[PDB]
Amino acid sequence: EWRFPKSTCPGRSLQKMLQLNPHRHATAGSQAATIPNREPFISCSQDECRLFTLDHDVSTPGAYDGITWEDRSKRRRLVSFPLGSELTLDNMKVHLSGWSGTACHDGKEWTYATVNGPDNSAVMRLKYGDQIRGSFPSYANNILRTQESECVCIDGKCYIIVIDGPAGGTATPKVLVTREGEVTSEIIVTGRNKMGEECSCLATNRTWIECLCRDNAFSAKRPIIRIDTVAGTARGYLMCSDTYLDTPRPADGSITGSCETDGTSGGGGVKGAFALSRTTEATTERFYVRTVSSSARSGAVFYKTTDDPTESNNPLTLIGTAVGGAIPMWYSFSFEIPGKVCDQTCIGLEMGLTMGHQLWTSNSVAVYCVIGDNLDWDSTTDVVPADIV
Amino acid sequence: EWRFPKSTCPGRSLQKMLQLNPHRHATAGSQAATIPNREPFISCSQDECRLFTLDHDVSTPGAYDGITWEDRSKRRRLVSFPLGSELTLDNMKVHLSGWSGTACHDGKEWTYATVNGPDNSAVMRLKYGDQIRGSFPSYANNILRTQESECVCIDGKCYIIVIDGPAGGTATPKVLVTREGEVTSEIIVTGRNKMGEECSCLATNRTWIECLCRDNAFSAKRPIIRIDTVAGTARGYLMCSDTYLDTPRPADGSITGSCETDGTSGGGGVKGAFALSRTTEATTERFYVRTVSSSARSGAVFYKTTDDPTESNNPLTLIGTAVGGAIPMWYSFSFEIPGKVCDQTCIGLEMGLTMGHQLWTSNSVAVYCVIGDNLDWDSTTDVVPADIV
Amino acid sequence: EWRFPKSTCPGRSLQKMLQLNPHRHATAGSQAATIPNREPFISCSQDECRLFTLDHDVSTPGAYDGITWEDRSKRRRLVSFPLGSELTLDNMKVHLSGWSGTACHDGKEWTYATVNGPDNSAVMRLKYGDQIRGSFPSYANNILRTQESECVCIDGKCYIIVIDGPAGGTATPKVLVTREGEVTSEIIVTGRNKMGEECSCLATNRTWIECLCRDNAFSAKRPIIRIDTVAGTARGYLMCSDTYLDTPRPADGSITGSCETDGTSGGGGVKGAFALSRTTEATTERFYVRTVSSSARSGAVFYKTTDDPTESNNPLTLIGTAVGGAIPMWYSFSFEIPGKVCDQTCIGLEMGLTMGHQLWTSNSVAVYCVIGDNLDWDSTTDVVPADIV
Amino acid sequence: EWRFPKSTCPGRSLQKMLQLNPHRHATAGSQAATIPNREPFISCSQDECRLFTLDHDVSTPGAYDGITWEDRSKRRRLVSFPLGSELTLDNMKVHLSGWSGTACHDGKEWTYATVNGPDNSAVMRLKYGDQIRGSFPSYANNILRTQESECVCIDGKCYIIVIDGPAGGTATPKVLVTREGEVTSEIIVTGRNKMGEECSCLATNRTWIECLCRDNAFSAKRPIIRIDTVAGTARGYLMCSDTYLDTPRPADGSITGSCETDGTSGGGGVKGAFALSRTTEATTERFYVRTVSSSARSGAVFYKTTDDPTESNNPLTLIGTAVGGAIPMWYSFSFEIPGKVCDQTCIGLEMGLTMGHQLWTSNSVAVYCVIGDNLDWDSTTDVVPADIV
Ligand SMILES: CC(=O)N[C@H]1[C@H]([C@H](O)[C@H](O)CO)OC(C(=O)O)=C[C@@H]1NC(=N)N
Ligand SMILES: CC(=O)N[C@H]1[C@H]([C@H](O)[C@H](O)CO)OC(C(=O)O)=C[C@@H]1NC(=N)N
Ligand SMILES: CC(=O)N[C@H]1[C@H]([C@H](O)[C@H](O)CO)OC(C(=O)O)=C[C@@H]1NC(=N)N
Ligand SMILES: CC(=O)N[C@H]1[C@H]([C@H](O)[C@H](O)CO)OC(C(=O)O)=C[C@@H]1NC(=N)N
Ligand SMILES: *[C@@H]1O[C@H](CO)[C@@H](O)[C@H](O)[C@H]1NC(C)=O
Ligand SMILES: *[C@@H]1O[C@H](CO)[C@@H](O)[C@H](O)[C@H]1NC(C)=O
Ligand SMILES: *[C@@H]1O[C@H](CO)[C@@H](O)[C@H](O)[C@H]1NC(C)=O
Ligand SMILES: *[C@@H]1O[C@H](CO)[C@@H](O)[C@H](O)[C@H]1NC(C)=O
Ligand SMILES: [Ca+2]
Ligand SMILES: [Ca+2]
Ligand SMILES: [Ca+2]
Ligand SMILES: [Ca+2]
Repeated sequence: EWRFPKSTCPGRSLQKMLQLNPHRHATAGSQAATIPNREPFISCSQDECRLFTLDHDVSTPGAYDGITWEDRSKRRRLVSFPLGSELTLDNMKVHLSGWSGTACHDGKEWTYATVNGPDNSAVMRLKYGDQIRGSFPSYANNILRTQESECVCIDGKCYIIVIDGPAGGTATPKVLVTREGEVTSEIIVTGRNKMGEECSCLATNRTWIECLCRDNAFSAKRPIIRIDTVAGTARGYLMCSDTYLDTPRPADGSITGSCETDGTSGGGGVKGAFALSRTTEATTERFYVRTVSSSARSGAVFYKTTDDPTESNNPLTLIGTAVGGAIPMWYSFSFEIPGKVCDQTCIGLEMGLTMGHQLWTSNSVAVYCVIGDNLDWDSTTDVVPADIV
Repeated sequence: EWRFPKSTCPGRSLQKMLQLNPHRHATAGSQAATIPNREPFISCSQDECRLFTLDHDVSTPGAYDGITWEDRSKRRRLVSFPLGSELTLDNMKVHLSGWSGTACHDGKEWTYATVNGPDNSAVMRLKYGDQIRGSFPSYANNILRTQESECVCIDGKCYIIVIDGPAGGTATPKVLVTREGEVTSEIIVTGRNKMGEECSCLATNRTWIECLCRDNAFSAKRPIIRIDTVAGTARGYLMCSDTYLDTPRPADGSITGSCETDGTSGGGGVKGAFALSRTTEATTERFYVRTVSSSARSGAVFYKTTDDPTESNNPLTLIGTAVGGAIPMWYSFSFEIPGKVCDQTCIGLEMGLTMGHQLWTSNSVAVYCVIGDNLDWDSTTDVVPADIV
Repeated sequence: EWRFPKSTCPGRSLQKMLQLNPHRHATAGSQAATIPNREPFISCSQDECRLFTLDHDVSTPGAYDGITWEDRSKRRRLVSFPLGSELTLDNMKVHLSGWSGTACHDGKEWTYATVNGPDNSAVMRLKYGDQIRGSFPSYANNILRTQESECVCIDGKCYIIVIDGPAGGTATPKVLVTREGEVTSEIIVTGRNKMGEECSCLATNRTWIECLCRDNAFSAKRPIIRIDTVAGTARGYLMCSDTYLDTPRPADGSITGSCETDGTSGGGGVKGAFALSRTTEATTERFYVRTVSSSARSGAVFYKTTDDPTESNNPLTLIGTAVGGAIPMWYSFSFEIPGKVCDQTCIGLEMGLTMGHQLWTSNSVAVYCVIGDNLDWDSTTDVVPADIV
Repeated sequence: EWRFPKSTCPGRSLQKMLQLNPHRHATAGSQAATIPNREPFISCSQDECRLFTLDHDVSTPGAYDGITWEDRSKRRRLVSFPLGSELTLDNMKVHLSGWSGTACHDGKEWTYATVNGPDNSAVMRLKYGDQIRGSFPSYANNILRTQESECVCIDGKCYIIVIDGPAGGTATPKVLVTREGEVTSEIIVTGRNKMGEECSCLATNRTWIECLCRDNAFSAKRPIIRIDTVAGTARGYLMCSDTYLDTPRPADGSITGSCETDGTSGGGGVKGAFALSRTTEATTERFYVRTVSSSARSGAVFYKTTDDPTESNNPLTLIGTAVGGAIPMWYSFSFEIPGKVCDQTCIGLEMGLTMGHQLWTSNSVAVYCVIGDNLDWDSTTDVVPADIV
């Protein structure tokens, strides 16, 4: 009936699943209406996985596709594609207008959520199946926004992290608890709770959820939020590892002080992601990604650890380079593929494609999952934005 | 088994669901065969919602798409798209030839209905699943025509409003009662019954239906038709509110006389729409739309009331502007999304796009549903018809 | 379980269902890969109807589409589209290579059949679901060929009419009886059996089938074949009505002699069609089509009769003109839409489109079904082949 | 429940099913995004058959499609199409990145497998439904590679042949045994086991599998591998027939020595295929293909035999020419269509299309299945690569 976390399929590394690269098909002579997009993620039911993303109400090639750099507009929508369908106009399914999104399947129906509206009075609407069942208005009136990756559903309840407030200062996250799309509860995040954008969330055992977030203002360490679904509580932490996962970031281990010390830099950031191995009682291994560059959104390197990331300052263990340092790599996202016997967690990579500042912008999506013993291959796009018609 | 009205999901305002905007993809360089269309509406089964519309047997760009301004021809068909699919040639499904349409799902099968034929001897055909099960010929031999929005099915019977007669004079509506597409009964509309085109209809409780119509000849007040499905009767009224909902219209409250007094103007009009909150016994709130302009089809403003619209001349309560006054806005339509626990009513807006008189004509469709506490955002198209190839 | 004929939904005329017109989308500026085709027909399961046709392994516009006039080649295939999908490359489903075809659903699985091979040694292959279960080689080694419309399945057995032999002389038809695609029996057609191409077949009651065919060599009267599925016998007749249904044809009633007298002309012909009303015991009304012109394939006129067409020379009763005489109209085909409570028979019209002799050739398909009391409207294409890119 | 081999539908020859030819639609004026590809094959579940192939992350026409000659890159993916859908961008479904592939359905879920990674450290990943359940790293670190045709699933276990090692020397094949995508066992191939690439495999009775392979280094005779699924053993043989099936090859019967003697030539080769008739206990007839030319990959000729191909040096019996000798014909592949009453085996032909060395490269796929008594027709492409835009 209801979705719930199982023990994960055994795996000791990350290996490539597939890649979607729609703008390979937007060159001279081509015959495709491709969908430029940003903030992609993947979410799955027991029947099918789907690639979700935020579009701009336009295809490429096309005269209007110059707006695709914008973060927020009346044009953007949360859309999705069956996973493995290329990202073309006829394959696209529109779910909700809005410019920040999340989605997750509870075992019976999809929940889709987007934020729509002006910056100072936006509203999250939650769609359950075909009906808008939930509505959650901005509480700090400064760009209400959510995960840009899948939410987590356990035992008929879904858990969504939202944040509202300045990009350059304190902004308090909230855990929304939904039931058939209705917001039935808000959970206050205690502990280290002054930031936490764009969380990538995965269940760590049968009843707990762990989210890896972005602190855009205070620290190059990523915030971590843990949710106890039985107690209905949430606590924020700062990831303690010397291997800082945000971009931009200082040299590894150079932040002086306790685990929860911000550091002197910390402005700016990017959505990050992780994967894991777990039994029904505990997570036994974690897998992390960060950029190759400590200053630009370029490259992707995988790491792993068997320590608790909220307690240990130990450096992470290098897995290898999944995207070379010369290749733009922007957001990454966590997701889980449910199975009848075991679950599997994965990391998707937003390989960015752009003609430049305030010009055409989109991506290619590469997917790696927890399986095997060594990284198999790195990913490239072989798309030159200059070649896009 | 059979569809029947449930209590609606709680909601105190209208908030945006999604928007379809196919002709964003018909610009120079684009690679899409988009479907120009008019009189769109949405109807849902428990499985899926669908966007229905009347096409012209052509795509845009294309050499033949200059006929898309015509109301009636041998080219038009009732077609549909899964809701959320963009309106392209490969996504389209053709149901019936004809130039006035409606459709509704009874819980087991779709009923589709169109009027086909010459102006003076048209015929409504009703398709149930894959078979044409019903046929209803013109009774006044002057453009038989129907709702251009979904019909209402209760307990295995579907209710369709048709009208026949002059656009500028008395034309008597009829309620057709269908069972598996067969017209089993005609219900005579008593009361105020001299006009009533293009009705948008919703169940007001377990057994009654209310339709909001267009009087093209006599009044800027909209006619309202109520159907008692148990008694098998229908009665027409004139909406009494000072906030007149048709276009063109005089200043609010300036019509002198009783609730049912026409007023001195009243020629012309446009299809209108409403939404509601209801329990199984009674409607508890109504939501209305009208244009911003009192003379042109431009803009869309939402209103609400807890009064009976056939009894109260009280002004409606402003919700806010859903489409700015500088933006063409033509038809609007009511529809209902059925759910397993509650139903939800919505209003769709036909945001018109045209190069001018007897030139290319189509639209974008924005959808708002009853949910939340304040209007979230207004809608735009950002399509300039001059840019369409 | 198994498909079997029910009493037909009540109806006293033919009225338009829909029309497919893919080459409206093949004009300058258009963005569609349309499928040029000939010999279309429709066949239905209880789930969906499908438009079948014979393609040429090409789309229009395209450099190779000049071969679309050919009757037989290694390029042609039996393909199909969900009924209501427009005839584009991405909507097409390929079933079998070959240049003469038929298909019918027995209640459990589709049977598809085509003839493939050279003129002097062609082979019919029969596909049941996904497997080729049947094979029937040419028996006269002179263009084995079949109905170009749906076969008829009763009680798990399907009935297919095939013919082999000269187009200008005696060619003996055979009734093939199939079970899960395997040819289990050949039925010898007795009586008037020297011709009978391209039969359109419908059940006339619970256990009998009637086929309306084309005599390409001897007569402007159409041959009729009746099959008794219980006895497993078939007998050929000549339609006796003064209203001769083939093209070309002499003036009505001018053939002198008995019902089975050929007449002095009779060379050439075209596939024809009929529809009917029936109970479980007997057919009570028949509906026929023929061209407007007695010499060219142009126009379509509907007729009806309550007489036995193998016994009565009475003229048929005019219903009206479904396609005007200035409009090319080639093949027509019979088909039946099964229902849970009643069945419905229909006639489809191949409205031909061509640039001329040995040039680009395709069609538009208009569908009329037995319902109502008067013909609703005639059909046009509004496609000028000169405009096709 | 689980898939297992049944007796095959009776048939004594090979006859054409269908052909897919997407690049007929890539000519001047055409409107299709076609998918250039190589190493196609077909695999079926009880619900549907699917055409699998290895793409290049590009469509034709398009600026990037010049890489389509490459064997291995970071661009290639195992993709599939419902069998009968033409090979266009919107019809394509991406399963796994990689440049050597196989897939097979066990009765419950699809298993997909590809090899990804650099030549010296590639990794096979196995996807079961939506999850990557298996991982198998290169064991000789010299281009791990697999069948390029469907694997065989019996009683919940699937059997995949892999090889690793030099293309010009000894390379040891391994039989991988999978259960829900997990590699549970490796079976050592005994006997003649120094080569065996690109095996086409079919069950020969209820419990045994026979694979027809390519020896790229030692012999023009094809290796044959038999798997006993009950004992869990595999043994390699050399096909003994004087009618040598590989290309290039010496004159028939001119290899001097025993059945297992290599011969003095033997360098180079091509993937080959066979089909069969079987009961639940034994194979009763085998059908083989080879090229017309003994030196180039051109043409296709069918043969048959009732002898054991590992024991008899008897020449095979000619069936006839399926593709004329002037037409390029590259890989061929075995596959089986499961049925409820009987199974059917088939051979697909990769009819190659290329502009030349290190230029655009793709194919057309023709399918022949075991049915009937004589070959019905040969196949052509009528695609001139010079005409491709
Ligand atoms: C709601 C919103 O606009 N979110 C922004 C996000 C945001 O600016 C930062 O996290 C600071 O708050 O940054 C960026 C980014 O690329 O850094 C993309 C996101 N765009 C979208 N999700 N449409
Ligand atoms: C059957 C028919 O032609 N209905 C007309 C409708 C009609 O003219 C008026 O209501 C007056 O009767 O007006 C208009 C309109 O835009 O005002 C569109 C509709 N077009 C279509 N439904 N095709
Ligand atoms: C097998 C075959 O070629 N059948 C022909 C058919 C035939 O020539 C006549 O009936 C005389 O035998 O005529 C014509 C026609 O338009 O008259 C189309 C059919 N074309 C196809 N079914 N491909
Ligand atoms: C893994 C790999 O590259 N396999 C090659 C294959 C291989 O080179 C030979 O068998 C020698 O080992 O040959 C060829 C070929 O056309 O001969 C295509 C295959 N290409 C692909 N399967 N992508
Ligand atoms: C999951 O982990 C948390 C934190 O360690 C623990 O409190 C909880 O009991 C665990 N749940 C189960 C079902 O073991
Ligand atoms: C619905 O409302 C009508 C009008 O007020 C009323 O007559 C009828 O009884 C109501 N139906 C139910 C089931 O309460
Ligand atoms: C169908 O009609 C035929 C011919 O009139 C007749 O012989 C047969 O009995 C009828 N079948 C049934 C079931 O009535
Ligand atoms: C299948 O054939 C093999 C080899 O001849 C034989 O050993 C085995 O017993 C056969 N299986 C069955 C089920 O007959
Ligand atoms: Ca930061
Ligand atoms: Ca009015
Ligand atoms: Ca004739
Ligand atoms: Ca060799």
